[PDB]
Amino acid sequence: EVQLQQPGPVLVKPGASVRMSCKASGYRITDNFMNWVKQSHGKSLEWIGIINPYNGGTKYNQKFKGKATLTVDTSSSTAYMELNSLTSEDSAVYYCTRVRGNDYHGRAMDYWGQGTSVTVSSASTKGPSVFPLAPGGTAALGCLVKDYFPEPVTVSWNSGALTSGVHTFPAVLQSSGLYSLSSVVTVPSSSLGTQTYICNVNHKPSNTKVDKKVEPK
Amino acid sequence: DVVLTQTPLSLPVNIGDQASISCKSTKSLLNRFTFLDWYLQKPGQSPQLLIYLVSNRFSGVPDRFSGSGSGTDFTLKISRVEAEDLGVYYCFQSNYLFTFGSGTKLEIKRTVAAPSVFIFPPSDEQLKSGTASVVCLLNNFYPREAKVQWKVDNALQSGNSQESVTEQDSKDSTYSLSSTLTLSKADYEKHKVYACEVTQGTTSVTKSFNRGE
Amino acid sequence: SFKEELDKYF
Repeated sequence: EVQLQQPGPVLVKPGASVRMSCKASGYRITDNFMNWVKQSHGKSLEWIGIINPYNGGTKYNQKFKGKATLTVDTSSSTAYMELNSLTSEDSAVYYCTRVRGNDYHGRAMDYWGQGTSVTVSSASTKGPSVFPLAPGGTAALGCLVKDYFPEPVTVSWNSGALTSGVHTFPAVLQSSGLYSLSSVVTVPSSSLGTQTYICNVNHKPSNTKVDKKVEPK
Repeated sequence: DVVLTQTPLSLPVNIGDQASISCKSTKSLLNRFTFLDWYLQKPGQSPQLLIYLVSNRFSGVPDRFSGSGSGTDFTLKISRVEAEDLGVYYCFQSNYLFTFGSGTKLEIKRTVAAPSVFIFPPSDEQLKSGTASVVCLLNNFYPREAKVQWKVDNALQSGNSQESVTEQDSKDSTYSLSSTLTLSKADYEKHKVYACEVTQGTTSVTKSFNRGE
Repeated sequence: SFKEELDKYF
């Protein structure tokens, strides 16, 4: 099957440059055009540019000429975007997409990568502190994940065996400039004494994983 | 740049009802072939293609989704809306400099559901670190509008709490919300009763705990 | 026009 494989989230310094990649699998990269798209705060979508991987020829949204440069390495079936002169306005999710082609295909974007979430910041990485949120037949428990940087942390419960009733909240940026979030799950009150509940917290920017058994107090 | 003005930008619909989004363009998208597409982004996923060439359904897309229009006026219709159809819908043109519409947030309107409310004291682990976070959880409620207030020994707090809210649940169409009160350990041990008050409509629910008990 | 530039480009 066709797949567009983009790296996970990256932290880069203001004023630096960053080159992000998109590896095409399941088709020949030169058979299709590629669009890059910027999404700010999960909301606004914005076309950056298009590249022909067989020619190398490019076309750019005016606002991004001089800012973004599209290139391809056909021998490794990988497309690249480099952003220069980075500022906090460049913190966004960058999508690489496959374009079906002209006319009958509609120039539509039929396959999308999962996106590279770029955080532009001068702040250092910091792993999270994880604290238990300890517990009509429905109990709530959870994990408070505090004082980490950059985003994201992901949270699972019982190594992914527990999914129903889980709510992992969007992080909030604290006045310290560090992020905090909580993940909670609702379970039968009567399960507290017999079932074990472990929150699995992964912070890849710091190469830290925390497993925390949440026990009744 | 050509502007794609979508209306409405916020679109509450009952399940089973018809949803219609208008996309109006400042310039005709006819190429001779009209390059107007519709994309959907569900919470936490990448955008995905729904309709290309104004009216052609992309592979694997149900026939409840339909596109129509010509020149500068275009419509996306969902005949019978399902819970899992929530997300942001975008029109997108590629006849000129590629542009997107602002996006239309499709929300599922449903019956009012009161939250189940839970309060969590700071953990002993955190207190040994010199800080105390108190967390109030509002689980599976509708509609999303709600006011959460912290009271400490019946004194209303301000400026020391933050909240965050989930996306609408694709199964039950509810929201959940957390509010977190942050104090120093030194301040936390100066008071007894910690309470979060949740008000929706004509009803307030207060959950509380007594410190050291 | 930029429309024609894309037609040629495609």
